[PDB]
Amino acid sequence: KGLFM
Amino acid sequence: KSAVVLCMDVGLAMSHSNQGKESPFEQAKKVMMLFLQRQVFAESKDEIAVVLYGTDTTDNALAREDQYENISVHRHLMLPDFDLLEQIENVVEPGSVQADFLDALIVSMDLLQKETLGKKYTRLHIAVFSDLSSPFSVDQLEVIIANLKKAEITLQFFLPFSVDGPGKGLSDQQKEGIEMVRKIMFSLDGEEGLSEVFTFRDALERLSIFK
Repeated sequence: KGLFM
Repeated sequence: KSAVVLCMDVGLAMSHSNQGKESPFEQAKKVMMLFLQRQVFAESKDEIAVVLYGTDTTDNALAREDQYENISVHRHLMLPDFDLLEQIENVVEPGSVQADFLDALIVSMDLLQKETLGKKYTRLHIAVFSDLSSPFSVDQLEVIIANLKKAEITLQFFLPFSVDGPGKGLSDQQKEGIEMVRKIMFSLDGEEGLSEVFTFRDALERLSIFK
């Protein structure tokens, strides 16, 4: 999620 | 497309290097750079803003008198580009002050609210990078949490330590910051929220795909 999306 | 704010602590304590090792500032910058590099390489449609707190200057829409000082919008919401990479890599430096983290979060939310107006985004996201070494006012948490949920903004925290072995000599302020991070993330998404708090080292390993 987020920056690892 | 998504909208993401990188909300980076550049305050004085971020510049401290343990025995010449990499400072929290340099570690956080490396994570931001790996993220931005992947976004640009992939030609992702997500728009990225960058808010810095702890800057010697003040530049944000909320700043008035002595409010929201030493918080600066480095990059408004738009596609990331090679200019941004050069600026983060070689221009952004540590400030000589500290700023209030929760005020920086408010600035970041206000920026997202204003600059997504009349546009369609799948997600709104804020990623915070800090060592939690400086004070903040705990009272304003209720309004922030309520506004985050109403706006459906999700959060991630990136720190030089875990929010859960040998102790790391954390100050009382850092321990208070840990409790605040856990309170916010738990309110936002229960136990899964706590798993959205990462160390710089873990994030670098996940994001370091170019070698």
